[PDB]
Amino acid sequence: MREIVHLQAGQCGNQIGAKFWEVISDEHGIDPTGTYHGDSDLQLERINVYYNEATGGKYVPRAVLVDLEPGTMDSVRSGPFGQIFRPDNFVFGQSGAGNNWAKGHYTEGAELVDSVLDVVRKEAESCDCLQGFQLTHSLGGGTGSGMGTLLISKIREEYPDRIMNTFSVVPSPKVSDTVVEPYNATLSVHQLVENTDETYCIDNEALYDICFRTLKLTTPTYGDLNHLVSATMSGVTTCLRFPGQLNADLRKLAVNMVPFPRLHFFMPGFAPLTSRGSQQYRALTVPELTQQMFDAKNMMAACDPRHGRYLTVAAVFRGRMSMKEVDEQMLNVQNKNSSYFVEWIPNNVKTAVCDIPPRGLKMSATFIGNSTAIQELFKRISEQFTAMFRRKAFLHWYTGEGMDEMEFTEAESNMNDLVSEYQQYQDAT
Amino acid sequence: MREIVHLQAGQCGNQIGAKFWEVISDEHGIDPTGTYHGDSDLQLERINVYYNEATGGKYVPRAVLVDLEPGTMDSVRSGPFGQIFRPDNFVFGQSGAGNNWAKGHYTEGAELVDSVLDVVRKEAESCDCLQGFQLTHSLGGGTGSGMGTLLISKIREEYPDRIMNTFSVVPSPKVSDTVVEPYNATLSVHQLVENTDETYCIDNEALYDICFRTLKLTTPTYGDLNHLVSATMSGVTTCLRFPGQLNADLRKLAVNMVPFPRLHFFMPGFAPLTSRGSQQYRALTVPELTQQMFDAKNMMAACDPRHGRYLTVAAVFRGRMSMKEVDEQMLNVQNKNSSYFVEWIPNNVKTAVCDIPPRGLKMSATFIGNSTAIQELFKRISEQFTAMFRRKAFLHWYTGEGMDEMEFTEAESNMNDLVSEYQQYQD
Amino acid sequence: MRECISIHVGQAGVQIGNACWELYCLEHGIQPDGQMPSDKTIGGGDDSFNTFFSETGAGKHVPRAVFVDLEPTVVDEVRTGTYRQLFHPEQLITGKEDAANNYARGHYTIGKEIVDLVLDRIRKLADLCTGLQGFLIFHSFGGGTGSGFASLLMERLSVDYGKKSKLEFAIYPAPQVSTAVVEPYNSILTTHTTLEHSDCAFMVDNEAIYDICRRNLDIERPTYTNLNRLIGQIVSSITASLRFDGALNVDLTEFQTNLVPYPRIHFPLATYAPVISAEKAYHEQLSVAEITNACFEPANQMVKCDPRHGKYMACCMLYRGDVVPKDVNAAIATIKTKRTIQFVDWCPTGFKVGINYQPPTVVPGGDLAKVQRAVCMLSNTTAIAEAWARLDHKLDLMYAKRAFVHWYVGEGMEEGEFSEAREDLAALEKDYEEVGVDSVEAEAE
Amino acid sequence: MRECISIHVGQAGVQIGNACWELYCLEHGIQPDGQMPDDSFNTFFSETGAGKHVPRAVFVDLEPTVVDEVRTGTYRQLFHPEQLITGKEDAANNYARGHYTIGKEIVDLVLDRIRKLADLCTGLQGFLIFHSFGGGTGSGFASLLMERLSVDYGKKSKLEFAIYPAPQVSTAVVEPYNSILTTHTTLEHSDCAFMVDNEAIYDICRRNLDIERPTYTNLNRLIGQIVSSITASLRFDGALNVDLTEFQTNLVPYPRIHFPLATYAPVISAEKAYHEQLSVAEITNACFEPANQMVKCDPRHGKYMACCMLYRGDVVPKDVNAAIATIKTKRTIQFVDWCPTGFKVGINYQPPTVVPGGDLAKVQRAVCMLSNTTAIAEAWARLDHKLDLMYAKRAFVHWYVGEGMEEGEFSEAREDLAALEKDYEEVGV
Amino acid sequence: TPRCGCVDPLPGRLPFQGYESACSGRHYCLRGMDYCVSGPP
Amino acid sequence: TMEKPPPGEGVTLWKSKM
Amino acid sequence: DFDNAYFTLLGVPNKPLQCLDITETGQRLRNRYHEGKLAPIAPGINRVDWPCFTRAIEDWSRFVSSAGEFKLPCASKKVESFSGYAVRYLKPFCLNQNPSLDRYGQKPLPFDSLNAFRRFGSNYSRVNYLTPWH
Ligand SMILES: Nc1nc2c(ncn2[C@@H]2O[C@H](COP(=O)(O)OP(=O)(O)OP(=O)(O)O)[C@@H](O)[C@H]2O)c(=O)[nH]1
Ligand SMILES: Nc1nc2c(ncn2[C@@H]2O[C@H](COP(=O)(O)OP(=O)(O)OP(=O)(O)O)[C@@H](O)[C@H]2O)c(=O)[nH]1
Ligand SMILES: Nc1nc2c(ncn2[C@@H]2O[C@H](COP(=O)(O)OP(=O)(O)O)[C@@H](O)[C@H]2O)c(=O)[nH]1
Ligand SMILES: Nc1nc2c(ncn2[C@@H]2O[C@H](COP(=O)(O)OP(=O)(O)O)[C@@H](O)[C@H]2O)c(=O)[nH]1
Ligand SMILES: [Mg+2]
Ligand SMILES: [Mg+2]
Repeated sequence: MREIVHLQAGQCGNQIGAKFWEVISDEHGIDPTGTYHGDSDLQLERINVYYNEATGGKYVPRAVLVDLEPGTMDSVRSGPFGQIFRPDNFVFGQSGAGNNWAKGHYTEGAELVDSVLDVVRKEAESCDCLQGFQLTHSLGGGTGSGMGTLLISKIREEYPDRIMNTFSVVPSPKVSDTVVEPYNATLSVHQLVENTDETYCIDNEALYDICFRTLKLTTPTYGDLNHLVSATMSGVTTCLRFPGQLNADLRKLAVNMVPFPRLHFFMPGFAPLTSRGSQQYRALTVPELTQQMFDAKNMMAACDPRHGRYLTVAAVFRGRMSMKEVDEQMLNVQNKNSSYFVEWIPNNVKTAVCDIPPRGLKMSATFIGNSTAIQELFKRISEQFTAMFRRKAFLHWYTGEGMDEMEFTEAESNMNDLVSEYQQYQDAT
Repeated sequence: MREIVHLQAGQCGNQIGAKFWEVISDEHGIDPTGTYHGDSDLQLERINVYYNEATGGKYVPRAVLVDLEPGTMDSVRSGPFGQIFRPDNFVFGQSGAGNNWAKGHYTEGAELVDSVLDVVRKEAESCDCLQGFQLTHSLGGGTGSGMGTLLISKIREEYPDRIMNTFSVVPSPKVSDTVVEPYNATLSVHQLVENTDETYCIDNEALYDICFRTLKLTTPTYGDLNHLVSATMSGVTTCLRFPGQLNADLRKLAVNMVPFPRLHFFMPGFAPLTSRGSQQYRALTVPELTQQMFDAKNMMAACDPRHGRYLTVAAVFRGRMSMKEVDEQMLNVQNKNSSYFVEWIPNNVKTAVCDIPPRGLKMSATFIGNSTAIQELFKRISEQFTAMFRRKAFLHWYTGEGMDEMEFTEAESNMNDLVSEYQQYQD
Repeated sequence: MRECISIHVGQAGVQIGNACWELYCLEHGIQPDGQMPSDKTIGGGDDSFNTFFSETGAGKHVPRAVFVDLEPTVVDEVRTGTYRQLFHPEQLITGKEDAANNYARGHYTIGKEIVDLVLDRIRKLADLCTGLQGFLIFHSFGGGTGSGFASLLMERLSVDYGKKSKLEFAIYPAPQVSTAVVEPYNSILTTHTTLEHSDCAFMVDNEAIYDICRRNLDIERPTYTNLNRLIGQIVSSITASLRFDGALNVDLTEFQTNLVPYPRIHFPLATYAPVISAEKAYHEQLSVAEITNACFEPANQMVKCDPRHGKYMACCMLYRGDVVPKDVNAAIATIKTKRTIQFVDWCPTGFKVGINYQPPTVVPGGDLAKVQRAVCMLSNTTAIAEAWARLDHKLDLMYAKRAFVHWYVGEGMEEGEFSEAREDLAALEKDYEEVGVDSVEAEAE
Repeated sequence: MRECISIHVGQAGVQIGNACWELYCLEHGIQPDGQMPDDSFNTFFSETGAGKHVPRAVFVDLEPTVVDEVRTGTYRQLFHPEQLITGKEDAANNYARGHYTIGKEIVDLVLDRIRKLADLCTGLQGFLIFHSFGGGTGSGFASLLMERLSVDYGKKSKLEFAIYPAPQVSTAVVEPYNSILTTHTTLEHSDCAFMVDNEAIYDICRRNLDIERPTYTNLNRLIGQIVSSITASLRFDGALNVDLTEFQTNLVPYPRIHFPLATYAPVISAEKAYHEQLSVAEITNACFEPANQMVKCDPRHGKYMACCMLYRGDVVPKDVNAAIATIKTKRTIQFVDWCPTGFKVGINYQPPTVVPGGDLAKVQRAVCMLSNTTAIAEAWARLDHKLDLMYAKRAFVHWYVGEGMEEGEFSEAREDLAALEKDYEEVGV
Repeated sequence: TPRCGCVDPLPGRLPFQGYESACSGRHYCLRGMDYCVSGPP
Repeated sequence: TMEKPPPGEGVTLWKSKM
Repeated sequence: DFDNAYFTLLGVPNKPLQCLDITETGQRLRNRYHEGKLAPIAPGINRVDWPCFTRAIEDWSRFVSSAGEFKLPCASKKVESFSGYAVRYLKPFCLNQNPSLDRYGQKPLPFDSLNAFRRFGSNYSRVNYLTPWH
């Protein structure tokens, strides 16, 4: 058994993880009371990956819920799927971070890490063979950014050999929600390159772009974006839960994708996305799935890969299919636009196949791709940071907590080193 | 067979022993009249550990009830289970000690220690084989902290080679109940160090934390706290009265958990404590009992194990379990937390497993832990004592009964020496 | 004519006997009342029960056992259990207070007042026997009455009954798993009795039977009962030649003749060959070569030692069931070829075989499958020293700062017992390595 | 007394051995539950005195998802419950993992079960190891398993059926490292190594068989038929019997050169076999056709140095001689100068059995051709190019050094394969 | 039908011509002043 | 050891030109 | 599996010997209970709780194991089927136990309210800079 301990963090983390646990309980046939009612026997033998064993045949999710205010905790607890979670796993505080990275990381958030650590060690020592962890948060907040990073940099040195995934939501360039968010984004990106193994960059307006042109969704609330994130959140760990012709866990997608220990930022994607009006006017085949995966309008980060070079491309397929019209199509896409793949790796493609599709879909596929076009997100976050820091716009909300003012300078320096390192590995012959 | 003469002195001792005898009578199947209305044969096979065979086909407890003022005996006699105790065992005076150690040890306890020793000499010599004595009292009060230690000092002369236990309620860190409590605590620890084979220290806000966080009790009375202390009190002797795969009496735990003759201050615990709404979210299973056994939010003393090194740990289990799971859990907990156990003892866990669980429970366990983190409680009491004694704060209420100040000096010297000797095994 | 008196001391001895005597009452046609409904036996000669059972004046069978314990919480289970009428009421001795994991108490204080009654019962049991082969003592090392009172019992038995043979099936402290803290003291102090007043001492690790039960059988989370069934099967296999008919019968004296090279070396190793569940016996057969090769594996051993690092000095193979001597000869000729099983130089043969025609008997609700064949290797190896090496370290660690000695010296024991017992175990270590060195030259250049 | 222990390591090994043992059970009298509904089964199956036949195989894999399907489905009754060895985690596409860190604590159980299988063996001819180069446990644990099998048993012949990485298609990125590092160890601990390629079987299934869209099962059935033809002469009588030790004397000229090919000649569908005569002259020409080989290397670029032909069915030696002469007289096929004979023949009377639901036809003629050429050197040259292209910037070495391995291993294996690479040039000239 | 029937071992064997001994299979046929002893082929 | 195989018996490390 | 019309003897169906699969005991997540059923009464032994186990069930379990699993011999067959009288006692208003009870209880509280009596997990303490408890 290879079980994942799920770590929600903040408002973004909780709103994503509620929907994620909904789709996981949908796939395994778990009712909100916590029992099993699936129509097949293939949904139970690998339920220990996400579900712990309680009394009476009750399956409790492997989640700890972290927040710095009780506003979102009480909402997710009173939701339709809020009664599966363990009552003790709700750990929250009284005073919030207030969209401050420093409050979430140093002063207010440091009060709470010693209880989330208690719940995490409570939950990880019950594991027989623990595979790794999983964190959901946002980089533009105060307790998703600060407290989440403190959790990342505090559970890594206790368990120094596991696989750590973060489904971070980095700030959008165009649409904005928080004035002070370049500070939090820079100060969390500087720390996200030392204590992570896989990081999935997701932009809100990229999901809006998907909903507005691919899905043709007209009034997409946050639930639809949560489903878009969570479908590929469950499309990566799918080979542990179901058999397949070619299995790949998190680590098999880690060794095969990151070439160097400081290049672990990918752009996710989901293949069979169509409107409700185009439900029946589509043949769900592999040439219709890989063509949409590599389309520039499909990635959930607002960085066009045509501006860069694909370092490595991973693809996890779901549903009953063979292995000719997978590999021939991936060869064709490697040979057609060969200018976008690095020449110093001859085969840039990793492929896994599972034969248990999501319900209501014949076939599905999840894209994970490491590209050096991610430098245009970092450099533009840095430009908006340095348009703010040189006039000391909001530094008194950060300096007044004991944080030394040099920390912004070294965070900016490390961000620039990341951008330059991505730049050298692009034109390298 | 193996007989325990239960003694209790003071309001704390009486109000804990009331719930203790209620729990024992529920477990052995004794109705409030005194007879047997149980439904098993194992409940009568070793009933003479706590009870006496008498007229009526009924069993009376071996309880010696001692107080300097009968104010709180009125409440236990009016309770549901107040008619079982023999009227001759109630020993009482006319005036209370007033939270004074000197009145409970020299002036008012001296006139009452004759009748109590007569009662315990009768109850101890109506035994085929007396195992040892049992005292419940408090270290903050006046008749508990004086009268109980006078009883121990008078009983250990008559019965030296026997086992004495003390389930004392030791003073609480944050909020006290008696102003002059550090004086009583120091003067009673000075006697319990040289006088007691096994001491159990129970803090009141440790139990408040248990009832508020673990059990989620909004309105807990003192009945729940006494219920918890009674539950960990009956679990120590549960192998004397019921069979099992591996049995351990009081003497086996005395041999295993006491390395040197001055380290016998243990931290009790009770394993299957679960809130009402969290009952169906967790299972009763040996790892999920031994995890809560070693948790810092389950100790009944207000000092976590992380402050020091675990010296020896007991674990008395009840129920239908496998021995391999138990003996692999106690090895795993020693292997993981290798820095908090003493390296010079290869095995720091003594394990016993009983047969019959408590009513309504699958499994139960009773943590008994000898740790070097209890020395920080004695340091706290000692420094509060020095703050009080530097300016002779309440000392005229003690010298007025004819006490010398060298008693206070020597009672703090013994505490300081025990603190320094517990610190010897920290490395 | 071939009697054997079993002595069960301590909690471990009594609970081992509670399975051993159920096995004995099932191998012969004995109901728990004590009746023999049919006098004819399917493999014996109408007196095969005389090794363990004796007749009374009312057509009843009574075991030749004495159950001793210093506390009655486990003997009263025998007095109230299913076999309450099988045992003589006097045959189950009990005490008042146990030794409470103290060797000193059971050896000097509590054991002195009960040893006379136990010796009286042993004398009255051995009065009836006219062909007493020897004794079988069942105790454990990590206890007060299994280690202290058993020592006093053996000390008096040796001076009372002379050079009569005796065997102990002791329980040894495991390397990692323990149920007591003061256990190494008791396990060290009892080495002198099992070295001096013994003829063939058996050491059994609870942990090794835990790996055998979890791996070979499909039983996860076993208890002490599943552990005791295997020990019962082993003691049944070591005595099956004194009861039943076979091709090559071997008594308990040929045992010590072909197994014990020197009087201070009497610590062989036990393993039972076809310990499989009924699930896994459906696929594989149980040929003699299969259950001879499986006996030599380190995982199948019943202590936590590795026999590859040591060298065998002697070996005794006891066969049961569908066994013809041709198959035993073929299996032995097979296992002499391989490099792994390396024998000592002064034992060119190094094998003693014994064949009985009775398959082992299963118990209701048992763990082991019903089989056609069974082997019980009983061999001494120099690889048994790695248990004494693990025990000496724990005793030295405890005694170096004089931890628990106050519970011992004040109970009548002179404190110099620990140093002398440690020196005895060191001398044993040196003696066991002296008989393993090859008497050859280490080539040249 | 002619027994052959099979070892299947990895997902490729298990998914090949499933089809292999289905064919083995159909070919003999063995029911799927191990019963009987005449001593040919003793090579592959063992005997119990109750009517139960147990296979002489071990299914070893580190991930549990592949072997758990075997002990659940149809043939769950046939195998011993212990013979399916399973770990907790996998090697995660890392030779270093499965060779130094995870494969070390599993190899004792596999060695013990191999010893217990060999205790049932009195006439042990040799071993059959199935694995793949591109994986982690198929490259790391297979190398360690053979590496300690050589010290366990000595000069006993161990035959390899390895899935070589394809030139054009690939399922991984890090596979040149594994394929470099395992051939440094499968040189001194492998008497023979029959190589297969996935895309060549894809082209064979597309063209010769009617099956477009072929899964991995159709790939494994052909390997099962070939490996039945390899050991067919042990179990059934023939005009000219061949042994396992009769292969390497006539197929392996030098101990460095033990990488021959395999070719099943009458690969044909049921509809197409109804129109085609499949005589000896028509199917001997299909063996030497470069489009019908199962490795993507063209023998026209190289020269044959040996040829082993094993026929099945009602083949007279008349047509065998008269067709080998026809193969000789045409000059598209050429031989080396230092072999003037270049042929080894074998004839078994027993025709190849048909699996129901498979895409093969009922045939009275079949020949499995084994031949090593100098045209396999281009595969080593291409894999060499990929390694020294990826090893220049040290593209994935941190995933190997941290799991129990050095820097100099790649270098010394690489110059070892330089010696292997141009050891072929001194032979073909 | 799946359940055919448990036949008792008594009938359907005895009315033959000869003795058909059990320990050593021998078939004694005794006509009038003639004998032909057979055995297992 | 230099660049091409010199006279003298030794291992032919062909990439190192040694 | 103990129900078969063709193996009815004296009015009770029995399970034949040819229908027993040897792999069923190593199937933890195939033969398992999903939901079960609650009762709106006090705990105890009663007539409406289905898997209610008295002291007469363990004696029956020990008896059946010592009775050789209730063999049924036949003519020209030593053992043919398994008697259905040994599995009768494992064969069967009431509410569901799995619906959560925490939804009708008090709300979860923040961590500092829970730390009202003894303080756990404070950054300015000794134990925060020591090795934690695993
Ligand atoms: N294999 C096995 N070992 C047992 C069993 N019962 C007890 N033991 C072992 O015996 C030790 C317990 O101490 P004992 O020697 O039995 O105690 P005792 O003989 O009753 O001596 P006292 O307790 O002092 O009266 C443990 O370490 C166990 O390993 C049993 O039923 N089976
Ligand atoms: N011919 C054939 N090849 C297969 C089959 N299954 C997997 N493969 C090959 O296996 C490769 C994938 O790696 P695996 O062999 O599955 O890896 P593994 O042996 O499971 O070891 P890990 O990498 O640690 O999981 C692919 O490149 C395929 O070429 C199969 O059924 N038939
Ligand atoms: N993309 C996406 N963003 C969300 C969601 N919920 C909140 N956010 C974003 O989170 C950012 C601020 O995060 P915030 O709520 O302050 O995190 P906090 O520190 O935990 O409070 C805003 O830019 C929101 O757009 C969601 O469901 N999807
Ligand atoms: N924890 C706990 N403490 C008690 C209880 N009853 C009394 N006490 C303690 O008793 C002390 C007060 O002194 P008390 O025993 O009543 O005076 P005395 O009767 O003259 O000895 C305080 O320290 C209280 O903590 C009880 O039921 N539980
Ligand atoms: Mg005992
Ligand atoms: Mg794999």
